[PDB]
Amino acid sequence: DKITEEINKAIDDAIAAIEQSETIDPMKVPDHADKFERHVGILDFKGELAMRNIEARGLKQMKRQGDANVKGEEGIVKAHLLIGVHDDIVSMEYDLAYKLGDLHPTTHVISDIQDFVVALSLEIPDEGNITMTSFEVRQFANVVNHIGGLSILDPIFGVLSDVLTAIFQDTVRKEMTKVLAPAFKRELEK
Amino acid sequence: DKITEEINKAIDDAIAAIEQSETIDPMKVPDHADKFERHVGILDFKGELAMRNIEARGLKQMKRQGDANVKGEEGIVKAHLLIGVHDDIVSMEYDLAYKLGDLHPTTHVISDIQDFVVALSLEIPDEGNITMTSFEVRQFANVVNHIGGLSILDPIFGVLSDVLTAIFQDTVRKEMTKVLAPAFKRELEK
Repeated sequence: DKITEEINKAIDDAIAAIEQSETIDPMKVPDHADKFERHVGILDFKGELAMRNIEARGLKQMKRQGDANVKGEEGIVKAHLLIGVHDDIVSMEYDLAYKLGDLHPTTHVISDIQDFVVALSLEIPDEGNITMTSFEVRQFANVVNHIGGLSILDPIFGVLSDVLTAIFQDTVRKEMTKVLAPAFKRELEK
Repeated sequence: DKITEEINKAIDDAIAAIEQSETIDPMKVPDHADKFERHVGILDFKGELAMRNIEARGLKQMKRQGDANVKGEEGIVKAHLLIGVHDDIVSMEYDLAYKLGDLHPTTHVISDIQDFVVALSLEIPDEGNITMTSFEVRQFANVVNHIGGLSILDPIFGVLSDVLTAIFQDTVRKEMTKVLAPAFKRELEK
């Protein structure tokens, strides 16, 4: 209970420190190119896309999703925690170029990452270096792709949207993990 | 986008209708007993437990996590939705009897289900009747078990907590889906 309290405090303080530094909102994400192919009822959509100027906004709203899950295990405390965003979606903004045959338009897009959650684990020996032991951005359960000037009924939208989501689940999630993990680790492990 | 706003609104209306239902909050969960075995190390824990008077609270705070994820595919509008709880946890209370050796205490516990979320899918033909084509209570990302009278440092805590968490992931999730899924289906399908 006192231990739960102080772990909660370590986490909140680390969150505050990270939010304070800026660095994290907006967060830059490296460009990413990908190739797509889908057959959709007598129609074929095969081509290529490029995302540039990708920025994640909203992590300034990060907050603990509740008490730490804590168990004393043989003279070492083990804690597991959720940090999500609170007062927003996490918003991804970027320029999109794609190619389909002779068409190669560009537009801008906002992608909504719903229920962004970081799961992290800690360890505390009776003395006494708090060690962060795992850090992961959970799988995005729902991503909404607002592709500038593209109607959602346009058969190509569904193709582009599904590809962008897969890219977010794979490429972008792992990049966000690579940025967030050392930041929390330096704050916690002090 | 109007189609999205329409789908959002149907979801918002169904949530409101379901939130007033009763049997939703508090929701009863059938009694459950489990014979468990956990290996921690050197020590080894075989035993049994029984949960009774299980009640889930907080579902009256259900709310969409953002826009419906919407796209047209082959003349069908397809929508994917995330519904969580806003300004609350989902909290489970219950009586707990457990047995380890002829240790056989009884107590009461509060379990915190963090980031409780339901994901659902809809299809909307212009033909055409709206069907809910999927519904899932997502894996709980973190559960905090507050077991009356029992210290987080007590070696028996970690064991019961882990067993209770597995029961939540399996039995409790299934039981909540049993209540929620046909309630949403009924609302959304007329």
